[PDB]
Amino acid sequence: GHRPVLVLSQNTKRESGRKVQSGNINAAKTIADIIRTCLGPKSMMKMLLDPMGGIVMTNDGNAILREIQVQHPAAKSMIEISRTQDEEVGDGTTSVIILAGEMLSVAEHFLEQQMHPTVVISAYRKALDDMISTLKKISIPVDISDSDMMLNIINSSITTKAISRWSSLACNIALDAVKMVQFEENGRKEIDIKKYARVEKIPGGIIEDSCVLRGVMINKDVTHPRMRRYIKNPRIVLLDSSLEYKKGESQTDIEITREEDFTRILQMEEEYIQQLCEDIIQLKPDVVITEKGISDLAQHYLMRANITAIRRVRKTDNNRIARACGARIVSRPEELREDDVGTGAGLLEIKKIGDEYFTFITDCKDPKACTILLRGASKEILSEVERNLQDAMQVCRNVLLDPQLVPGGGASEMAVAHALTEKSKAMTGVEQWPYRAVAQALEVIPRTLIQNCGASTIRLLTSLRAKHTQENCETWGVNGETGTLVDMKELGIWEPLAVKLQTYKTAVETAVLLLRIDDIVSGHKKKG
Amino acid sequence: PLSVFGDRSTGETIRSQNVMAAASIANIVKSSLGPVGLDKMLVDDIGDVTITNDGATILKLLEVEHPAAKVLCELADLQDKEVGDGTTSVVIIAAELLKNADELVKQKIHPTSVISGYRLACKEAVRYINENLIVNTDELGRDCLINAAKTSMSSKIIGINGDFFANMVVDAVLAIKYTDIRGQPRYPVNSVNILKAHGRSQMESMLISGYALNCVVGSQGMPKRIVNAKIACLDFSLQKTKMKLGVQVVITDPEKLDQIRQRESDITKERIQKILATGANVILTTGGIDDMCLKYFVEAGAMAVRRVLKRDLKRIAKASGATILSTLANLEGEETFEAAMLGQAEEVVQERICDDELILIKNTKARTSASIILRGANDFMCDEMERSLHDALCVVKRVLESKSVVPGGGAVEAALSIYLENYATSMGSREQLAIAEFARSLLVIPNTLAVNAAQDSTDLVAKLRAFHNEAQVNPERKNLKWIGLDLSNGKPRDNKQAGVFEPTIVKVKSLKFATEAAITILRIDDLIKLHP
Amino acid sequence: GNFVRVTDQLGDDFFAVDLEAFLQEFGLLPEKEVLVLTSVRNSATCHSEDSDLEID
Amino acid sequence: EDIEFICKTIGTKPVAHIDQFTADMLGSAELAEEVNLNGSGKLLKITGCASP
Ligand SMILES: Nc1ncnc2c1ncn2[C@@H]1O[C@H](COP(=O)(O)OP(=O)(O)O)[C@@H](O)[C@H]1O
Ligand SMILES: Nc1ncnc2c1ncn2[C@@H]1O[C@H](COP(=O)(O)OP(=O)(O)O)[C@@H](O)[C@H]1O
Ligand SMILES: [Mg+2]
Ligand SMILES: [Mg+2]
Repeated sequence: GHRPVLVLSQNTKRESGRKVQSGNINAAKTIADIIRTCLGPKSMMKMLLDPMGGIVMTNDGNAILREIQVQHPAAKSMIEISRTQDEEVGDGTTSVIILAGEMLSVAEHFLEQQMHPTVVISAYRKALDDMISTLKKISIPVDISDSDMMLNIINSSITTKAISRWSSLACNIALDAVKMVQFEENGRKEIDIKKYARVEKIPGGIIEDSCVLRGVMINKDVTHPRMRRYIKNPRIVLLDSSLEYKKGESQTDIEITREEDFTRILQMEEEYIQQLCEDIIQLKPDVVITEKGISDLAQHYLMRANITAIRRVRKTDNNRIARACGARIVSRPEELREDDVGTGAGLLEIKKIGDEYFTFITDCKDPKACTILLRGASKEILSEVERNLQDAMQVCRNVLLDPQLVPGGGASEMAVAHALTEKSKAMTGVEQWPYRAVAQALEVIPRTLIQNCGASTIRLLTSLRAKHTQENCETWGVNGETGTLVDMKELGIWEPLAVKLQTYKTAVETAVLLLRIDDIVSGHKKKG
Repeated sequence: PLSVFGDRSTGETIRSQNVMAAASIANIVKSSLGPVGLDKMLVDDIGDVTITNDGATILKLLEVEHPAAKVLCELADLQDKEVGDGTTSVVIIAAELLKNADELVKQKIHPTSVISGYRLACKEAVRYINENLIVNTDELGRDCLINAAKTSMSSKIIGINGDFFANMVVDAVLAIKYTDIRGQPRYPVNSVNILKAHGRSQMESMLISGYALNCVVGSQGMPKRIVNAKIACLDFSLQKTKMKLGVQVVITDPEKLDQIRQRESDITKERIQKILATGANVILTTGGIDDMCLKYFVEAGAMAVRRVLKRDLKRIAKASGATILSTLANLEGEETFEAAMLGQAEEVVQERICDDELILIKNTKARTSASIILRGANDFMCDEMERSLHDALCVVKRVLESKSVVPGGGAVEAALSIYLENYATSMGSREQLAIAEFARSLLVIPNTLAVNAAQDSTDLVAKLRAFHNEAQVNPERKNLKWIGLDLSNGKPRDNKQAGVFEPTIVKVKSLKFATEAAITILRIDDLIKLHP
Repeated sequence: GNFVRVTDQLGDDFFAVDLEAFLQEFGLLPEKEVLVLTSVRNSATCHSEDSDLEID
Repeated sequence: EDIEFICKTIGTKPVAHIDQFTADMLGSAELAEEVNLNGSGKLLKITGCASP
């Protein structure tokens, strides 16, 4: 048809200049303002409606941000920052977004004037280095062997979540899970909360009945009623290969001419099943767990040896059982060895919860994996409880790997801001203004805590700044429940240094990344 | 009269159209030049976001319709392929050359005369660069490579952290040095595996003294760390044996079926038994490994990795001294594995990186390898980090291969402009005008640099030209050839002393490619657009 | 696939499980392939001179 | 379609069965080297042939 001469495509949109920078900064500010009120011990929860019909009720920043679909690429960058913070340290997700928004605001203040973004970026990087130095300076060590202090750290981590009502139970569950899943092999230490330390939520009951199991629990039942549903000291054998006759890999058509060959073939199928079962029985086990199917004839031959069999178990669940009971998964039954038999599980029991059967292996001696059994009001309540427990376990692992500890309640923010402000007095350049501005941008955390508590922001923040101008007041923060100044070595709110370092680094680098853009091109085909 | 199903544009109309297209392509990326340039953030139709400063990436992601604009985009791609740096500069120079050539043509100067003048100017500029503006890196030492990396990484997301990233780049490039035949050292960049993982700050990016694998162990029962690794590299899968299409199993006596089915896996069992019996600790294969073989490796207490990339496996094998085996077949018709096929490394570890795990092969023997793990705030920032890191690696490779460098900051462009303006008066009468326009168009680089910093471009370019004219005229002022632009303070500066260096190949190739593209576009004076 | 008025055989509250099974039972949906949930990124594809070489 | 040109250039004679693969049907050349074009591709040059 009509042909208009064009360089780029019709659907290609390009904008540049101060408009792009202002749009990016306001997008980041809006993203921060979305979750501004979900920070602190007095945070309010939010209902998120899934596009799939689900409901998410949470005050965690990452879930709220991941449930929101946005068009502006700056908001997408902010959501990616939230996800990065969640994946790296598992805490501080709400704080990093607010910090990035405040830093971008104070940067926009300078970009309105005739200051180039590169100068602001260099000042921001200098400030970030100084913040890291100050945070490492004001940190204090912790004794990992002290269970009380670890429980206190986990509590101060979870005081801002809905699970804070059952603080002691949640802290004990998280500490026990992290401690027992901790592993050491070949000179390489690991925690691996992701693979092991599985959280299983069964709606109903009371949350005070939730506990961490000394072993693994799965939603499975015996393959046949004659199986024993209660074994005192079981010997467990784990497999992946099916216990049933299966076709080979190659095309293996038979040609039957004699009369008895058909019955002979069926008899050898049965004999092969019997041989596999006898090879299993030779180790004299009590429980056989398979990731794949178990034939009925195999069940009968296992019963002849009084062996309980469970089939169709997930690979992750089977690995967890192997870690818990100290067994090794074996593919070919004829290659079973004595050390592959799992001895160490002190009880196996299949009990009925509600209208379902659940398999419990919950008396292991020194188990390296666990199931956190969560019981509660409903599915959404248990999902929020699981998220809070995940936060607690992440904080526990962070403390275990890095025993440095940092005062909370905004005390660290004010201390770092004061140190950077004092340091900025001896530079006498053009970068001192952005340096000081991004230093004072850290005060958005105590300000947010005061705002959420409902107290007077200006008076309390001025008093806190005046206190931090003194000679030893690095641990003075705000009480987020009463809206009063308090020493954090008395209140007891402390946070891992790793979380604070990650939060500051991520916020500063988000500001730096969003400050480097002045041109936006959109609408072009993906071309691939 | 023609009766051609299409549109026809002839003469000044098509010439102006081509110049407009080239100028639009140039103006797209002119804002991303020099240390005071700023990145661009591109959004696809599916919402994918790319934040980049590289001209080649921008022009590749853009969807372009005009043929001259396509020529400029392919010019940027070619400059990226053959040099790795100066992708924005070549596009800007080519567009400015085309614009000035069209301005000359509009004055009834024949395009052939303009093309001849452009060719003469390019040849003389290359000769003058090679004879006057090059600096030998032998007297500069290792600091020359650091300075070149710093200059390359300016305007990038890793510019401020250049003090760290330049050392990382130089160490990575020096770790892969080798000498081929004729005794010429070679630096095979793209052999440095780059892994991107969001998480900690930029300054905590790691340079691995070995190789980094984006893979994990096949089974959870395998150890995650082996001290004295004996790496075996295989190019075949370890699964249950299956006969080919030309072989069929037909059973007449039933008693043979069980033996057939047993051998069907005993074959692979025997192969793995040989491989483990030679003493290997780490087994890497490009093919898959099923559960039975994984359990064999688990019982052996060895690390097995499946679906390893072919290039990664080749790099690991040659760094560790192993040999890729596509089959365990020797020249005697048997099935054997020898210890001489085993590579060695000081450690093989599966480490955790931001809630994910990757395998590090540390300190391979008989050859040094290098890998870089980039840490950033999110995926887009890591991608820009990788692009900038590749640019720096290419720049360092060019500097190390050819030991000549030229001052940056537009010093070369100003010197060439002055010299070619002087030289045009000695050649022809209209090619004189063409060479003068070539010299004038070479000044678009310092002009754009000054404009990006909101500095007085006219005054700074005038001062630079005065300095270079004094250098060329006065015989004892030859030290002024290094006077470039200091964009931080907006003043001329001796860039050779300041450490703003570029490989000579970047400037030479950019000049040649831009001249050829400008000549190609200037060769058109009629366009027939056939209807589809 | 010529599915029209899918609500007749799926209803109004069908979930992803229902659609997945309904597409599978006509054998139009490709078989599920196991893959890594999330990991670090590499983003490289061959090219030329991408070869470490032994010094000689 | 390239067999004729290759055989004319090198002097090789095509072999379609291993029984007839002998040394007299080989094309002697001075150098068979694979070169790269500065990262823009790879070419295989066989330069210098007995009886060109
Ligand atoms: N009892 C308390 N008094 C004052 N501040 C607190 C208290 N408990 C927690 N905080 C502060 O609240 C912040 C935690 O808020 P939270 O909702 O966890 O956000 P994020 O998930 O981003 O960490 C911490 O920085 C801590 O300093
Ligand atoms: N530190 C510096 N000071 C002054 N000029 C610089 C500096 N670093 C780079 N430049 C100049 O900026 C110009 C643009 O480089 P850039 O656009 O980033 O590379 P490319 O052209 O490959 O995209 C280069 O020609 C270089 O001379
Ligand atoms: Mg928290
Ligand atoms: Mg560059």
